[PDB]
Amino acid sequence: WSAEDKHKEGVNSHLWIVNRAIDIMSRNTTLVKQDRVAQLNEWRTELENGIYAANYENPYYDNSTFASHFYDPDNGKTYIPFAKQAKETGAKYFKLAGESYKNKDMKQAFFYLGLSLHYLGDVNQPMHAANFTNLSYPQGFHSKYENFVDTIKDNYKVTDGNGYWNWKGTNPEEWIHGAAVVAKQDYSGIVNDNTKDWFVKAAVSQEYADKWRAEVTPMTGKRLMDAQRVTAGYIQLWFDTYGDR
Ligand SMILES: [Zn+2]
Ligand SMILES: [Zn+2]
Ligand SMILES: [Zn+2]
Repeated sequence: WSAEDKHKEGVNSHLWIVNRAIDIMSRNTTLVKQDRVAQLNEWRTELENGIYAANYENPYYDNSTFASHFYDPDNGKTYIPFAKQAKETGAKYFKLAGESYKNKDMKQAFFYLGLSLHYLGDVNQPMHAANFTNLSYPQGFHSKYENFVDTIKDNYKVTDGNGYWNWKGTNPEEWIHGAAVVAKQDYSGIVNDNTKDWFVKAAVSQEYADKWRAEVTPMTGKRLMDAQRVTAGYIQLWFDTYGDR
């Protein structure tokens, strides 16, 4: 997903997903210790820096190839042979974040958590779970899709306190993989002959621009809602793991 501005949700779907996940945690009054939400907000600057940095600097964006932002659950690979994938990478920062947290280095801890959350967010994007890049046919569709998502994301906010608590085991890798499995299933609802066809014809006919945009909205809403719930659960897992217990 997009991460155009470090501190603005308008053009940062990643930040939006995390903020909506935090809201889910705040709405939950039966399981979540609100002191956890207070900590996230206390180091929000470092958290947002991490969410943003993943798409703009090494080693996070893999020399501008973004290889680590992809993960196909069926073969466990990214789109470039032998490159690092989102599962091992997101898990790496989940653990680095916890170690810093236990050593009381809050700035380092939340920066790394932000990075981990970025990768978790990406596998919720069907294209990232199917190795469909901005160079895949139709080329350019990937970036335009993510650009469009920013214009409608606010219509799919989760308004209850039900995150996927303890969704998968205690291994962060399981959550990333699990999210990817669900995302890849919803792939066809976004990339198919119709949307491909219309996206191509959209170059000359605005009428077709509206057609593919409307076509991918339903599945997009479902993916964004799931991403919020899974992210809330992931954050809860992090605190339960490194919050001393
Ligand atoms: Zn992204
Ligand atoms: Zn993308
Ligand atoms: Zn990314």
